[PDB]
Amino acid sequence: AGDDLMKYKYVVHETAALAGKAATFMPKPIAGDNGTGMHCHQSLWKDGKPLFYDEKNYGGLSDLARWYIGGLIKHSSSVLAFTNPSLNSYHRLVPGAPVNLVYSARNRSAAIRIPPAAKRIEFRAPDPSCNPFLAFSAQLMAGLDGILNHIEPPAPVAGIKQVPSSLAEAMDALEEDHDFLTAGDVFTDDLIDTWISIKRGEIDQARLAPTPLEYELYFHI
Amino acid sequence: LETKADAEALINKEGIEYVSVRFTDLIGVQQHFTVPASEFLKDAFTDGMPFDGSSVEGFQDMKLVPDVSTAFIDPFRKHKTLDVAFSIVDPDEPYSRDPRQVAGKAEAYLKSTGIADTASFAPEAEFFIFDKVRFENSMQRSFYEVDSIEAPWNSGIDTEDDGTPNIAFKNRVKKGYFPVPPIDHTQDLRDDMVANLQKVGLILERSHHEVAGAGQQEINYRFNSLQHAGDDLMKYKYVVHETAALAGKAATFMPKPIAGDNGTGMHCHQSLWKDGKPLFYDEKNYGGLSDLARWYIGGLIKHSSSVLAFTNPSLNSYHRLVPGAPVNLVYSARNRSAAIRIPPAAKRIEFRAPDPSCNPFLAFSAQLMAGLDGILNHIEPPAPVAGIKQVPSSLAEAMDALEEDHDFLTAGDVFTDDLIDTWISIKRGEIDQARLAPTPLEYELYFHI
Amino acid sequence: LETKADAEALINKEGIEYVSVRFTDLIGVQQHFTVPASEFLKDAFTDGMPFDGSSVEGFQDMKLVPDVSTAFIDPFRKHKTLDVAFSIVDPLTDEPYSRDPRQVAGKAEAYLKSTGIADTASFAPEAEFFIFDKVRFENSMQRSFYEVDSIEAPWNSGIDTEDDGTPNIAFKNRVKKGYFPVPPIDHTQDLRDDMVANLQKVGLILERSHHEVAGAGQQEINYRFNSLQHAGDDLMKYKYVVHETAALAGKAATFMPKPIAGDNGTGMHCHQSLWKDGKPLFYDNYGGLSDLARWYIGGLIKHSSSVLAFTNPSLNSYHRLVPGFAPVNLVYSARNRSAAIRIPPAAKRIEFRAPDPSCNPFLAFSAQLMAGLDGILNHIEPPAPVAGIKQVPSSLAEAMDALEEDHDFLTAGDVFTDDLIDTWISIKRGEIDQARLAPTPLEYELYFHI
Amino acid sequence: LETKADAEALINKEGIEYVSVRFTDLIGVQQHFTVPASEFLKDAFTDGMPFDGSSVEGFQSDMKLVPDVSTAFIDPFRKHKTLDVAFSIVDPLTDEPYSRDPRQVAGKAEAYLKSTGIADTASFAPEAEFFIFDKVRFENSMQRSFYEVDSIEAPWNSGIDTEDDGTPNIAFKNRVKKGYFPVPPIDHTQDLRDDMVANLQKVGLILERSHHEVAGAGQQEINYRFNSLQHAGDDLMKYKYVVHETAALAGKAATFMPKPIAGDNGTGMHCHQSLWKDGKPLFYDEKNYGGLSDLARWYIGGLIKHSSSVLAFTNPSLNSYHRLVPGAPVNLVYSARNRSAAIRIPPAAKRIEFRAPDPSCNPFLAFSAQLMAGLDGILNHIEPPAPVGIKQVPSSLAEAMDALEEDHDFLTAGDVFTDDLIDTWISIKRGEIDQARLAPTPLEYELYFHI
Ligand SMILES: [Mg+2]
Ligand SMILES: [Mg+2]
Ligand SMILES: [Mg+2]
Repeated sequence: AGDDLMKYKYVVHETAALAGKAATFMPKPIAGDNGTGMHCHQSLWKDGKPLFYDEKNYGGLSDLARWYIGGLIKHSSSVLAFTNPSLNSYHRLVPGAPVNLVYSARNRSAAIRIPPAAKRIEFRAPDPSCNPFLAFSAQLMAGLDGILNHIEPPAPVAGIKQVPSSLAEAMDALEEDHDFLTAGDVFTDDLIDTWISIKRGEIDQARLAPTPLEYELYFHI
Repeated sequence: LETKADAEALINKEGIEYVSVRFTDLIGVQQHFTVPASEFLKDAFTDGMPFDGSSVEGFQDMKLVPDVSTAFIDPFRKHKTLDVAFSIVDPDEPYSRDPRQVAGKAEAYLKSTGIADTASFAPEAEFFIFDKVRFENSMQRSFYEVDSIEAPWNSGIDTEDDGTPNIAFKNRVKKGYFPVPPIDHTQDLRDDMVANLQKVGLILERSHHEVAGAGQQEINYRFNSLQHAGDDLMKYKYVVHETAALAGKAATFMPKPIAGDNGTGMHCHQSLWKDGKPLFYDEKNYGGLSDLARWYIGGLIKHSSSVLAFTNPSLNSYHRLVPGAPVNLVYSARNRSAAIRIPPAAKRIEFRAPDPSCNPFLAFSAQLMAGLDGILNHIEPPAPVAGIKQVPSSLAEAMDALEEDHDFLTAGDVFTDDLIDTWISIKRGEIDQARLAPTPLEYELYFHI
Repeated sequence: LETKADAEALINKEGIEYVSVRFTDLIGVQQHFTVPASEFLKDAFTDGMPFDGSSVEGFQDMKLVPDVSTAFIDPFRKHKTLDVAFSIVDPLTDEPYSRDPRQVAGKAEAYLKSTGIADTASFAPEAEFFIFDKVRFENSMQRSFYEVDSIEAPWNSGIDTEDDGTPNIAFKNRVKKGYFPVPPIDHTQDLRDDMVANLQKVGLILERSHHEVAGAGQQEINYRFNSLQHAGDDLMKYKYVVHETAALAGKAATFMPKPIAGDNGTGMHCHQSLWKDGKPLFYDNYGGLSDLARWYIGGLIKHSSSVLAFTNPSLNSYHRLVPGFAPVNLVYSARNRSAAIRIPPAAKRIEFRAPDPSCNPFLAFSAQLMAGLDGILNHIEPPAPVAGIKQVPSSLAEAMDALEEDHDFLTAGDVFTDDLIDTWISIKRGEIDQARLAPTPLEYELYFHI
Repeated sequence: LETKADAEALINKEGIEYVSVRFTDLIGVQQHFTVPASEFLKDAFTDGMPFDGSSVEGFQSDMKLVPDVSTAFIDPFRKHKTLDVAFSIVDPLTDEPYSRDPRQVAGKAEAYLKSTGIADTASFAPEAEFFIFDKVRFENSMQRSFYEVDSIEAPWNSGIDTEDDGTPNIAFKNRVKKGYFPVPPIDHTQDLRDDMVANLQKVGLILERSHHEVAGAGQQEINYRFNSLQHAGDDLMKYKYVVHETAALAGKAATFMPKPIAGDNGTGMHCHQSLWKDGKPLFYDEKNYGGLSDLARWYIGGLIKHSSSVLAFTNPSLNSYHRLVPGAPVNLVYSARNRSAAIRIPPAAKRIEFRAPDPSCNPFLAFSAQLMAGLDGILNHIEPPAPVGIKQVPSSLAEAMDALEEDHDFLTAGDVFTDDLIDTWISIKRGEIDQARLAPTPLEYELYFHI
């Protein structure tokens, strides 16, 4: 699926370029209009058979599926370090766009929506400015830790867990909560430390850069 | 000037036609309306001047009370005009969100504690002189562009704005401090500002070109008591802006207009006085500082994050306050990275953190209240010179600390809860605007991905 | 000035070469013709000045009678000129012309004294206005547009160079934040002071001048109050000074209630108070108001839609009179900023915030007085101070519908003639018909792709 | 087409690569998303096509689309071979008709007509005029507000020196109100009009007439054969799509605005109307005024009585009341000769021509409202006024919405027009009036700037 998206990105970019145009997967190129999100539909299969479906539940979700959500919510800010790894990512995730870490079937403000072999979990939080291999893996490892620890997610709906307010906050969360990633040596301390280092480098660049907004706000003062 | 009759005498003598009833809003921008000179003399000293503050940013009827001591003749107006500063009161009681009133009540709380009677502040407000400034934030595009004839990026230009060929002698990066003309192109304009500042009452000391080659300047004048020091800086800003504006240029107090060169800081010199005697002096300590001076530092260090919420209140402030600028909260004498610096009566404390994009009344008061809190509670500062306390990393973090620590400001009702709650609410809104706006840097980093 | 001898004395003391015989039309525009100074002294006081009122909008040979006290030296005219306001009368009878708005204001003052309620109706308008650097508009078959511009405008923060070719030095205004920072943020300070000086020169006693909320060059100048008719004369002189000072400065000044969208419009708050034998009558009670002042408000609320037909007579007026955050609630208060009538002893007055300065001051001030008087005489209690709050009209036609239905409080004492009311409605309905024909740029945005 | 096998056979033969899943929103603009043809033959007939109408104007979780294959046609504009198919909106669980689906309302209107027994079919024939411009631009900002149209036929270009292509002016341009209907070269858009006519024939329309209309700035009209109410709505949506695309791919712009320009003729959409039962006409009766039966006469009375509420759907734009001006079917009366009448009467050809509507409306909602009003008159024997104190059209959109708000029981009959739809429609149109309430006009600058 990571190979497909990279192939998907390559075609979109090239087809636009050869047409004399430019295609981008920026989560928020312009202000005042809708951003660009990459909803992720995920599910677990075994012996060619689905696992998330169960007639005895809210959205028709097996305990294996509900725990997957619970792990996704508990490790939310850590997962978003890979699903929303850009400074620009947090101009789309503005509470003005999913920002409430809670799951529901009807509500749209939920980061996790639930639409037998079609029963799946939809993570609306991510955006396509991410590495698909890293983004899809982090979501899987988050769910598995929820299943292995029977993590019960909050009740399907003023005290909802929120997405980080910045790229800096997400990296602090990833730095203090990544044991669920290092399980089975899937993610290594080498990669994690490198990922944080690179992203904190991009934060430092933003720390040095004056913005046109600040000119509008503070120049006359 | 001091009396109603003193003002009336000056009006007849200089033929003053109008009076600019001006004051400072919460943000730090001077607001005014103009009335005939006879109308000023008739009402301002009696029932004062009424105004609707419904549109003034950071307030929401109110009454304006004159302070003739701050009066000066406007050197920019076509018609002869007298500029007078007013304090806001209830139509009587001192207004909660008037910054100048905070400075006044701060001077009173100082005396009430018996610690001192006078707190002398001396700002070092730097600034930039640009030949052109333009910016925009729309859906399709967002930009800012400055320009200067001194700028190093213009070294290879063919023709200047006036049609005359390039005759070079433009500044280099971080090398504008401080060669003589023709390298310095803004010496004569700086002198115009210096002259106008002397004309409007200020006692000046020094003026020069600053580090940044893109036309950064600095003018220094003599210190004064807290409230008057705030008045002097507002007068300093108004004259600097106007003089450049009438010269076809733009002057700004942005802490960081351009990237890759020095930002703009406003070093604040601090000193407490009593009975006409210095209180920071003691030849038996580290930096010749008294125990009181040492405790003043400690209180400023402990509440630093809450203090910098007023001294560095803009989003742009944290593009100057970057490690690699005084970002370390510790005091010394020789060190040049320390936030607090120590250079009998001349013995004073230099806080190098603040920038001139702040409200001077609030900025100077916040520093005093922090110091006095350190004096009253004997707060010992860390030793002079890896656990060195840093400045806040963002504007949001600064507002977080102000919310959790503001009791030292509300002492003696100097800072009101209504003001601090308003100040936070305003700044959070600016942060929310940044949360919405995409940046050119993000295009450079993320577009191709 | 009071008489012919006083006029001749001034003509000599100032060397006046010509006399501008001016008068206000029914709409609210000042009309005039210029005569030599000697010709003015020779005929104006004896047989008056005749003119052909066939081509004056809303009128159709009548006689003009001077009010020397309205005279003032023109500070704009190349040749030394004295401007004098005149009154229109029937030559063979000297009877006041039915459609003369200045006469309506004069007949309102006379009716006021007949009631015994008061002898003086003071009015003080807070007329705001915009100063633009460029104004252009057209209404053809192929196109229909308007385009305003200002050096202070927020939409020019990103331009490279200005009108004079000089680089952008910023300090331009932001939306709804032009009230009222000091220069250089205020680029129209020296021009406003030029206006203030001219207003003082022509005889107005000024109080205040400042930049307004709208960043695109909106200002406001306040001056001392006056009796109804004279306050109408002063406001006409006010608008002329503002128009000419801006024009000769190479700019355009407008009293349009809403020239631009997204930012604040232009209003004209009217401060009202009744006086008798030199004593204030509104002072007493809640808000420091008297029974006479409260009944004045009640009559102002009851005939509101009819009064607004004169105080807000533009199609442009109802783009400011919008519930979109504006005085649209017919209720009086002292603290509420939503009340169309506000209450801020000799200063205890009524502030009507609804009107805009695109109206006829003579007709506007009269309509407010006649409404108040009707409330006083009939003991009309206003709604309680502060869901069922009375609203301003949602259209110009609705205002004309109300005026066509409720106008008897105006015809009392023959202040407003039926001839004037019908003619006023006819002109306004004619303007409504013009809008009924015209497509708008908004409609292209909404309906073209369909 | 008729069945699933028909479409599948066509896709193979014509090599159809994609399928445009289309529907009409509440306002009247066709919405769509494109899927592979194979994907369309796998899910549409069984599970249907799911979508989220949260972003669609006037719809608000996910809803369900069910195809009406008889509406299918091959797109003559797409680079890739595409089959355009219209869909109906139902609940993804109950398969029940979505209330805010205009096409479904038209389908529910044909069902109520049968339940009465008066007829089994209502036939509608629109006379939709339109404008063709070479350039159209508009903007509504704080600093300025404008619109500008241009045409090579335009009378305001008679004195122009150089055309858009660089060639000199060779005249033969129209004069004001005199484009009906000179032969070329005076008619500059004959070949483009014929291209539109050809494409309309290609997509399955049975065309009757094509010509240049009154307004000299590129006004045209293309007539096609009548049809049943719902399918007549389908044909018009396809009609407007072909017109829009043919002009667009010709470097031009086509609009159905009732009054794009002032000073010249407006654009209208006359709606011919007739009721049929068992193949027999019902509006014909030899021994009456306009050959009208009691059914036809009562139908008119229903139209007249609920005229203002009907015009809330037939003339639902602010721009509509710049055409509906007493300068135009304003008088709600019917005549067999008088053109000033809002209703005109021109044996199986006897029909009712409503001249009020304009093509800026939703055809599904427009045709349905006229029938329900007409059906209301029949069920109550509502007699219209004497053929020739005359009822006028609303003077504004607000008056129409005010009238629809008080008089709409005839629409709610048989669950055709739900209360949710009517409330939403009113709420949407009052939002547009609010926009007009906020926007200054160029006319006001002419009238009030100098004051
Ligand atoms: Mg320096
Ligand atoms: Mg005002
Ligand atoms: Mg036609």
